[PDB]
Amino acid sequence: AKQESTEYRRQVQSLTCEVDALKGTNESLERQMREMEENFAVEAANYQDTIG
Amino acid sequence: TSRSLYASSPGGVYATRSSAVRLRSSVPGVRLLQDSVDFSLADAINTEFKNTRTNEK
Amino acid sequence: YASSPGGVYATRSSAVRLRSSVPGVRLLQDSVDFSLADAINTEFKNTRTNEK
Amino acid sequence: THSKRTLLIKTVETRDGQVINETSQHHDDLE
Amino acid sequence: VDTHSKRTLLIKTVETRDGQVINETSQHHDDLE
Amino acid sequence: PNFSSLNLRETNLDSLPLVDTHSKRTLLIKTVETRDGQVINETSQHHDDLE
Amino acid sequence: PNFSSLNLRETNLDSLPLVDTHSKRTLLIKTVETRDGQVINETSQHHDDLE
Repeated sequence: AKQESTEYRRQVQSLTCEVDALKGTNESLERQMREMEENFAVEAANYQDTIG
Repeated sequence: TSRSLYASSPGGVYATRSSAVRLRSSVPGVRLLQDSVDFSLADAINTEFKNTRTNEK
Repeated sequence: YASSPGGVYATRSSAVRLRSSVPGVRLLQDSVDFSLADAINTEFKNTRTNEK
Repeated sequence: THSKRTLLIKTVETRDGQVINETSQHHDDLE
Repeated sequence: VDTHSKRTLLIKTVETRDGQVINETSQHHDDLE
Repeated sequence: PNFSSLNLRETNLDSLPLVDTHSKRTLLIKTVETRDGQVINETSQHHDDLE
Repeated sequence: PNFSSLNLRETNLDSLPLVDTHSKRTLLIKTVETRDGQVINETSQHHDDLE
């Protein structure tokens, strides 16, 4: 368990930061989905402003 | 001077045999039933939604 | 003279379908609207009602 | 004529999106 | 001649993923068709 | 008839017998490794695999 | 022109009851009855509830 702890502290901190990087990725993927909400909206409405 | 595309099978197309690796998956077969197995009475009726237009015209 | 090719090649592909022993194919069965076909059925009633 | 008074209701029945209900009801009315 | 009934293109995704909300869209276009 | 107007759409007919698609399929593989009649290991591996 | 009798139907708006989200709640009560650590019964009660 003392030998294990020398990798386990890195495995814990890497799997923490890889979860935390997936968590900053998931908030930023919902920002890509907001910017897709604006893209489907400008596609629908601003195209019909050009028809207007 | 009209002539147009009188050719059948655009791009040479027909349903050529595919046959792959012999995958033995079980598939429990949750059917989409198809009430449009030639709903066809409806497409003879698409021709009669238009024979009704032919008689009125 | 209208030589114009009204037939476009509706491009099919079927590369050789490997061992799909990966079970992760979720079912979805989403259909059909097609409310434009009931608008066209209403335009056939309207076109007959104009022809009347 | 009685022209295309198409009431297009985009009834998107949101129990999510790819499941699946883009009901573009084209009520092509002949007013 | 008559037309322009209001083509209300209320486009709405969501997209629940894995049992969690990962976006909640609710767009509101009215197309004057 | 002037044939149309149309509602053919799947307003809650889609929203099908699709569960997510996923049956909340909580595959709890409770591996009870017993030796000599005693439990020596109890590995309870959860999968929540899509269905 | 008494149309809207067609009405190209109304094969319908179909908020039909074809739902399983409505979730298929797989309550798998895996009752592992052990004696001394040996499995004697596994009463895996699949309550297969469609909500």
